[PDB]
Formats: sequence, C-alpha cells, structure tokens
Amino acid sequence: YKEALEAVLIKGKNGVPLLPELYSVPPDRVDEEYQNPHTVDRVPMGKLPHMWGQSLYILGSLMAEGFLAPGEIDPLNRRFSTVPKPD
Amino acid sequence: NRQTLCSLLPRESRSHNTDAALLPCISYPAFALDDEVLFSQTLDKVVRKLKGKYGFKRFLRDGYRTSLEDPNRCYYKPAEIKLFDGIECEFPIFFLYMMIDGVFRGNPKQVQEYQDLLTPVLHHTTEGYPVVPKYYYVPADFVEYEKNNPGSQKRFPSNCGRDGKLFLWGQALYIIAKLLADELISPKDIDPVQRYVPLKDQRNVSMRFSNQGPLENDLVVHVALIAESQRLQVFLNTYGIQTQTPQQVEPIQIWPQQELVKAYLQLGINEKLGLSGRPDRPIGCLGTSKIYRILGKTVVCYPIIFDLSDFYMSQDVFLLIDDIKNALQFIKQYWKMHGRPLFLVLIREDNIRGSRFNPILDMLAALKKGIIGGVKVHVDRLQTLISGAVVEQLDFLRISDTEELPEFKSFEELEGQQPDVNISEWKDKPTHEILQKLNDCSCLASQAILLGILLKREGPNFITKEGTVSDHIERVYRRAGSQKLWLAVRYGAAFTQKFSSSIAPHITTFLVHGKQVTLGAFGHEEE
Amino acid sequence: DQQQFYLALDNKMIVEMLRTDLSYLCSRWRMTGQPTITFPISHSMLDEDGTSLNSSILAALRKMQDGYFGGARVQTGKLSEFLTTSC
Repeated sequence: YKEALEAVLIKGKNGVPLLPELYSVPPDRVDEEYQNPHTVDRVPMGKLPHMWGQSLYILGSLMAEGFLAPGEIDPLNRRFSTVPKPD
Repeated sequence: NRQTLCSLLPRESRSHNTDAALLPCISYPAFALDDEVLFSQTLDKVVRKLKGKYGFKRFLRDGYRTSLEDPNRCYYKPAEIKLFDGIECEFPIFFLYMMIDGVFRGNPKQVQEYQDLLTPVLHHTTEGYPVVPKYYYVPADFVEYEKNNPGSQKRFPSNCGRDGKLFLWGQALYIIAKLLADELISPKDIDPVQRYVPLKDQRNVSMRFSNQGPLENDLVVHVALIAESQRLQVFLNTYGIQTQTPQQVEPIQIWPQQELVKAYLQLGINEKLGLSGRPDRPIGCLGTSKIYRILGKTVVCYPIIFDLSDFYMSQDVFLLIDDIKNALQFIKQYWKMHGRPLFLVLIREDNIRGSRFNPILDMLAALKKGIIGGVKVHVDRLQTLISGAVVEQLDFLRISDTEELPEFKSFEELEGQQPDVNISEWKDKPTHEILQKLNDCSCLASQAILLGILLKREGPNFITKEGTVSDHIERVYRRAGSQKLWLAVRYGAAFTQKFSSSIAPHITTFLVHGKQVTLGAFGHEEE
Repeated sequence: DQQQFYLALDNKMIVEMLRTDLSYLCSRWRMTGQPTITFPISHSMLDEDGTSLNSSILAALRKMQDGYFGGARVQTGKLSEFLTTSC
C-alpha cells in the first residue's frame, strides 16, 4: 500500500507529495469501465491535497520509517483490542 | 552525602566535637547546612568553644604551631594532645568568615562586632595595606599562665607584614569580607548559583527545597504497578488491582538498574585522559525515580528493591512490602527535584504464589487507596505518569555518536520437615558414600549441603548430573528462593559467597551515627 | 425491577433473563475486579403458598453455588467478601 500510494501521489510545489482526494473516471471513458472494471486511467480530482488523507500519509510515513511507534500515537493501547480476553 | 553530613553534625568528626573548619562548610562559600536548627546549634558550639579575641581556634587541643609542639616531628604521641588545651592558636581568618556569614544572613550587628574583633588583630604593611595573620600563638613563656586562665595573655602574630610573609588565604578572605561589608559586592554577586538561600526556601533542585519548602514534606510519589506476565496482569485484574505488563507500556522501556549503570558507564569517557566514566555502582531510589531518555527511547528503571540478584531477602514478600514502604518513605524524605518521583512496583509470580498472595495485595490496595506508610502515592498508568515529567536526557550516549550502541535489555514479559540429616552426622563421616547419600536423601537443603561439600572437596567446577557444581548450586539457590524452604536459600547464598551492594553503605550508615560494628559469631573471631 | 413492567413478576423469566445476563457479563466485562451481581430474593419469587421458594428460582440459586450458570463462572458468596474483588 506504500508503493500503490506513491504512484497516485501527485507531485506539486517544490516536489512535495500531495494526496489526491479522489481519482475520477474521464467522461468519455465511463463506458469502458462499465464493461471492464478497474482498468481505465483515472484523473485526479477533488481536493488537492486532501488534508485529511495527507495527514495519515505522513503519520503512516512517520511510523513506517521508525520516527514513531504505534504506542506513542495510541497511548491508550487501543491496538490490543483484538487480543483474546478470558471470560 | 547529605545523610553523612546530617549524622556527623553538629560534630565535625568522631574526634572533634567541633571544628573551625565547619565555619566554611555551614557558611560561605558552601552553606552546606540547610536545617536551620542544625545550623544554629552547630554555630553555637563553634563560637562557644573556639571563639577568642585573637581569632578562632581550629579545634580543641590543637598542637599546630603551638609552643609545646615539636616542629621536626610530623606526628603527635597519644600523651601529647593533653598539653594543647587552652593554648590553641587562634586564627583571625574566621573573624572574616563570620563577617561574611553576617553579611550573607543579613545581621549587620554580627558584621560590626566581628570587624571590631578583627581590627585589633589586623596588621599592616609599610604601605598601609592590612595583613590578616594566619594565627595568633601564645608565647612559649606565657603557656602556663594561658593554661591557668585562657585568653589572659597576649598572643604573637604568625604573620605581621614587613616580614615578607603574607597569609594569602587570609588576605583574600579579607578582601571578600571587606567588599561585602562595604556593600561594594552583593552576596548574590559572589554567589551567582545560590548556595545561601534565605528562609524563602523553595524550588531548589537537590537542595532539600521541594515545592512545599523546608518544613512540609507531603510528597506524592508516582507509582506504576507493573506485572511480570500477562497471566499475572489478568489475575491481579480479577482481584481489583490494575497492572500493566512491560508490553502494555510499549514505547517506554522498563529497565533493571543494571542497565542504567551500563548506560551511565559512557558518561565522562575521555580516552585522551584515560578516564573510564561512571563507576559501576547501583543506582538507587532517587536515581531510579527519575525518567530517563536514552537514544530517543524513554526508560524507567524499577527500584533496586525488586532485583532478585543481589540477595535473597526480596524473595520474602513481607520484606518486599516493608522494602516498598521504606523506599517510598525514603523518596518522600529525600526526593527534592522539580518533577514528581516515579516508583515502578514490580509484581512477580513468586511474590504471589501461595499464602504470599494476601500481603502483596494488601500493599497494592493501600497503594490504590493513595496512601501507604504515610506516603502519598499516585497509582496510575505509566503513560500518564511519564507525560509532563522532566526527563533526564543521557546525551553522552549520542555525542560520541554511539547511536548504534547495543540495545539495552529492557524488562521482558513472561510469555516439609525438620532436617533429617544433622550437620555432625555426616560431616564426621570420613568415608565418601555421602555422594550416594545425596541421591538417597530428598531434601533440597540436603542437596545444597552436598554440593557445597562437592565444591569444596571436589574442586570448584566439578560436573554433576545437572551440570557443573557451581551452576547447579546457583540453580538450587534459585529454586530454594521459589518454594520457600529457606534452609537451602541461605546455604546456597553462603556457599556461593553471596553479597549485596547495600551492605557496605549500611555499615557506613551504622558507623556515621556513632555505632561501631563487629561482624563475627559469638565465641569466634570478630572483625 | 417490578415497578416498571411485568417481566420481573414471572419467576421463570427471572432465571431466563438472569441466564443471559450472566452470559452477557462473563463475555463482556472489561473492568478491574470481578463483576458482582447482588441478587435479592423477593416475596414474589416465592411460591403461591408463600412458604416455599419457586422451583425455577430454586434451581437457579443452587445452580450458582456449584459455580456454573448460563455459561458463566459464578463464585457465590456474601457481599462483604466481594468488597476487595470488585470494581
């Protein structure tokens, strides 16, 4: 999901990555994706950057390159909600 | 250091009930005494027994540069110190010391009186510059009259000026005292870091001045309850105690003290000077109460009282409860830093199993209630108990570019009869089937005795069924610590020459209070 | 609670609700200590004669002493004993 996201990030300003809000189907190519799904080339639209999505991209980048731990962003230990609880 | 100073005072030493050397200590430039009463008392003794018209006597029965002292000899015979009473040389420099004391503490009457005492004993050079004599000695032909009536005979100056001999320490103290008295320098000028803090005594780190001041000590200690294992956590949970395993405070590393000493070993490293850093000595309650930041990782070390390596007393849960109580009382008494002290309480399964379950939970319920041993504590999560506290940043581990130093091992979560064999029964037995008697017997203390005899008779590192004698004996001691049969837990520690670090400081604590200690059994040789 | 509705006036329903309510408790407790259900036996839970406990509740009470009722581990005791082992 990092390489997949890095190929959709739109470069802007002085080379900084911008997270597109959404990728939209070109009006002419709507019929093609009707028949063959998820293959037509989409154009970035909506908010640029998507300030919501951009933050988690940096947050994900921070915690994936060893600048932050899951516990520091989750000091209340919500990440352990999936561990089994004895009755 | 502060306990030693408070215990020794108002005496300078065992031999000296009082000493003029205390005047620099409790006054300028050190102001080392913070307890006003101890200070008030300590001075009164110094003034009463050492003050004179010519100066202060260094200490009672002082033979330094006296008439009845042989200058060639560098030592005094035990029968000679009786000859120095009443004839002790009086040092005028302590007039200047008490003048500075008066200037600092704000009573000008003391300054004026002590200048008036100093003026007769001040000598002058050919240019009018005052000269402070080092000491005033009674003449050799006035010693008897001085002894009959102290202070009734004239004293001659050691230094007078016009001779080429000037007491530079005295001259410098004269300059400082005159500048302070003439108000050409403020006490705050020659004391930029406040060693003298007036009775408004609050918020000085390490100087007994906590937030509450010098009279109130209602310290609240940060107490984080840590369980060794997830089963321990869930089992303490079902009895109403909330605990966190080392993994549940995950970014934060819980450390033994040992690792903190290992981290501090790099403090002050200087290969060019041949300096090796901190000495390896256990960090104690005050040190482990701090929150440390090492290589970007925040670390908290549980107190030494939870280490199961130094001695086997902590294997007794009752002694563990009173050790926690004393540790919290000690931190309350002696923690005087800005932040609130953090006390990691480590719950072990061995501290729980069996009837030991009850007292440990009594202590934990007292902690949850907020008060134990009269010490207010704040039992909460370690993440909250670490947020806004002043962190100790061990930058020396990174200035040497040792960012890749081996990751220090943080604490890891875990995922019946009287002795049928008498000592004299088999020790007197000369023949050696006692080795088979080891298999014959079933008691663990029997195993401890047998493999101690094997470590003495059959070399230090002989092999056995389990392994080497040394590590088998260590395993036996560890096992005895667990199932609470304490004959073996004593025998293993004795036969392995086991010694805890707190003992030498404990003997020092006994000794500085005036209690000589002898370590030897009744009827044998005592040291 | 009997003043709100009539579901508490059927003693066979008290056991049925209690059976699910312990089952809800054991699998969904996320607090320090152990849950403490104080179960007061009322005159309505007695028989029509008034001298005998209703069989459905009678079975329910002994069921709890044996340590299992409705899929939950029940440690029956006195409310004073559970002061230190409760939330």
